[PDB]
Amino acid sequence: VCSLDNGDCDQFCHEEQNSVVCSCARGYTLADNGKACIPTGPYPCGKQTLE
Amino acid sequence: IVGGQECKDGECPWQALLINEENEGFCGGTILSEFYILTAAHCLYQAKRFKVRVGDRNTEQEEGGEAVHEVEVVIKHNRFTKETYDFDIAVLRLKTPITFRMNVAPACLPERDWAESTLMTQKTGIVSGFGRTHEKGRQSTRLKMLEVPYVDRNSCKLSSSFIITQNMFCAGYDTKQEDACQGDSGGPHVTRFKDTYFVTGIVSWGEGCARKGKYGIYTKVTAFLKWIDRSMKT
Ligand SMILES: CN(C)Cc1nccn1-c1ccc(-c2ccc3c(C(N)=O)nn(-c4ccc5onc(N)c5c4)c3c2F)c(F)c1
Repeated sequence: VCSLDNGDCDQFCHEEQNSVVCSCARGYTLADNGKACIPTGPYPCGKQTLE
Repeated sequence: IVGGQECKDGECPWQALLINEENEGFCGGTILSEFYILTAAHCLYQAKRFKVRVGDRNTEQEEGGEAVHEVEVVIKHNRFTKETYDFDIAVLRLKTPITFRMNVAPACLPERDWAESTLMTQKTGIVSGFGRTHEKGRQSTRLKMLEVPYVDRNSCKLSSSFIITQNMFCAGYDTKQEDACQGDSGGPHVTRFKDTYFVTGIVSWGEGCARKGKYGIYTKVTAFLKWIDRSMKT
């Protein structure tokens, strides 16, 4: 499932027990929907900075 | 950086510059956290004692936002060597914490399996730095960034006069004149996925700069992800 649209994960996708499990990088929290990654701070890693 | 374009304000926030006692930049780096900077091992003995500058887009103008930080510890990989440039990776712990803000932010560290299956399979990555704009020219006062395509190891090893270990990888073009150059070394090679950039390589070397039949050689960060976590203390 990770091989199609990244298992619908915003970031890390992993196939556990024949199902998808998403995870996020430090500074992000896995969304309630188990898919999206919500930034926790104003300067989250990987995001170009705006004014 | 040869070719490509100048980085728009805030687009290369994770870019770090290694400065010598001449107060000039010789090698680049990538911000991984407030206390950490990722760079290339071969840069460490290229200025004896140096400092790290962040949030700098223009070395000409004092702009008004840069910052300086001294290295509290130098962590050179044990298997590093000048002959093959293998294990060309090192981490630097600053003495004072980088305060994130405009043009100053860390790139994301990705998980190994995922990065290999999804980031290394993307068509291209982004390289940046204050390096030479030409093979034998001068460095660029302006911070530049270039989109470089991933090249498969076989074509890579073949196009190379030197050995390509599984700790390095190719990126760039065969004849199209765009590439990283002296000065960029140690700098960031990140890959974009769903609007988030992850650290994927470290500018290492190359036979000249943007010549024909040659590509840019980079340290494969996926092969040192555990090493980095160790080096940064978990
Ligand atoms: C002699 N060695 C011990 C043999 C060896 N065994 C394993 C690796 N090497 C090895 C080979 C070549 C270089 C070398 C020499 C010159 C340059 C230059 C210049 N502008 O004159 N610019 N770059 C340069 C920098 C950064 C770059 O990023 N991407 C790029 N194409 C790119 C290009 C250079 C080099 F990388 C090196 F440093 C190490």
